Amino acid sequence: RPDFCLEPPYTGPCKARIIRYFYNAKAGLCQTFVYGGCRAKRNNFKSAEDCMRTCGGA
Amino acid sequence: RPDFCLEPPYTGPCKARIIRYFYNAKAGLCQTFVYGGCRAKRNNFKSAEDCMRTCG
Amino acid sequence: IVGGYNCEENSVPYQVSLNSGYHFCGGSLINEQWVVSAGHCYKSRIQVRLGEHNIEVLEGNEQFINAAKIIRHPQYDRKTLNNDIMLIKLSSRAVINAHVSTISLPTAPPATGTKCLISGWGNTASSGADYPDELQCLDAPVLSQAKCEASYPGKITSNMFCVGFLEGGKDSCQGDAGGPVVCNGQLQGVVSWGDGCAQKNKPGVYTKVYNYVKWIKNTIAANS
Amino acid sequence: IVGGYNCEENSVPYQVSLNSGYHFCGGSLINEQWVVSAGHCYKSRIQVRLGEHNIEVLEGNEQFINAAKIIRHPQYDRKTLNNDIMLIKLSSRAVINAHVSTISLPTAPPATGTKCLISGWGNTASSGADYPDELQCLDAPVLSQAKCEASYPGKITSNMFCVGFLEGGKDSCQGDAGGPVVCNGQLQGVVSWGDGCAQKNKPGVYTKVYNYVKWIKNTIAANS
Ligand SMILES: [Ca+2]
Ligand SMILES: [Ca+2]
Repeated sequence: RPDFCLEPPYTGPCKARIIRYFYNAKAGLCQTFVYGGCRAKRNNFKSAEDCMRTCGGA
Repeated sequence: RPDFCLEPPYTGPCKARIIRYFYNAKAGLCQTFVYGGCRAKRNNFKSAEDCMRTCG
Repeated sequence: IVGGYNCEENSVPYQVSLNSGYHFCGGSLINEQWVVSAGHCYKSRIQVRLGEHNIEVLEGNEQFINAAKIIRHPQYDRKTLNNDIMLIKLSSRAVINAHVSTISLPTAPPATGTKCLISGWGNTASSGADYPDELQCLDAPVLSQAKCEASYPGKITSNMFCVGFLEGGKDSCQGDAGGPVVCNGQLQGVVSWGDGCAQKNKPGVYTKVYNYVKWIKNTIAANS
Repeated sequence: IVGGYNCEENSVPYQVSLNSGYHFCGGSLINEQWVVSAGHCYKSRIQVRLGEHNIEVLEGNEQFINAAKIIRHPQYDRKTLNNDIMLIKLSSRAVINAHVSTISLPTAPPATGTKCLISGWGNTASSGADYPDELQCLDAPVLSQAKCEASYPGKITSNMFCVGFLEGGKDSCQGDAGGPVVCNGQLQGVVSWGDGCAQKNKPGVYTKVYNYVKWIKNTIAANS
């Protein structure tokens, strides 16, 4: 898995409430978080499937 | 026994619930009350024993 | 909205919720068939929900209208956040009534010290999560350019302005973006960004709607 | 808490009970190893009880952790009650779960009119005594500095603020000291003092945690 998978999720400075997924490495799963709409980091997925394929070995 | 000992018990303005003793009117006995943690008056004891002594 | 109050005591009929299976941004009804929102709220399909107070309960005044066209400002910058504005054309005209009606475009720029009404379904907490079912409202003043710049050195473009309190405590927050800042019956701002929410010396930053009136009118005319 | 309500179970997971043989004060968990309370709650030995709802019976989610270090603010004044704050370092790290978790430090000072949640096991009667087994909650607004000063002439320092109602009826009370005043999801206050409880023109006075953020972070770093 990419090292960016191990970074905490990043909401950013924009003020949307967009539900995105991030990989929680210890939990071995993709979890939801609030993304503000700009300046996304890479541990930020539009679906659980995208997240698991990229960071969960799917 | 000292005079302050007829004085009633004073909780004060602070908001702890600290159980203290005060020597009792004509009961000849120390009783518990809620002390708030600051600005104690003198009829306010940390044990029944030093209440009895200071005020018996 | 952090530090505000339930809008049930107010009339906010121009507020819309943008929905993609859940509420993700606000917007403002400016014409029977057009909504203004933020460019960072762009999604390729959006359902606009009008007439809402409680976004979790059908209350009987809702109109749910899908977008026909979604037009982010062509010079939107995803790093600097310049030109953070978008237009949504509704697939059908909103029915205008006490619960759903338009807000006037501004005829002059934001004025320092003017009290404005900011509203939305965003987070009501500055730490953690406290998202409301019911629309929230905040009365806050336009701040001077000097204060806006001191708060965010080098990051404020000519299309941005600050509204709020340098002492923090009350601000717009995640979930509010795209929604209205109304000053004296005119739409002056679109909720945009900030350094967190309600932090000392970090008031919210808002898109200056007045800088876009010709773009809005031209876009509506070209897509009618 | 006078005029409050039974807190929902697990809704205040940062609330702790300080115990010296019995519950005598509250506190707030701010880190896995650190609790904030009031300086007048100082005792040389304190057992921190976390995950409590009913303080009289074991319900299965409790953690009892002895204080390892108890650090009262060095400028605490036992007569004026200025700097009424203390940090407790736990002898082991609290286990963070659904019942026990931390509250964020404030990123702005208290803002007038904002909504706060005050909680504790203190007296529920404004006169006489009615002490509860179950944790009590109270919704109350931050009051202006002018109202606080008017309620306590010459006694309110910049490190204090008032929350509550000039009309009385609802307030914190004995047994609540040290516990949390949470506004916008952050720890704005520590329950401190007042003239009685829930009395007219005598809202409770609270330690202004925002003024102690640097002291808290420095003290934690110095004792890690
Ligand atoms: Ca509804
Ligand atoms: Ca218990």
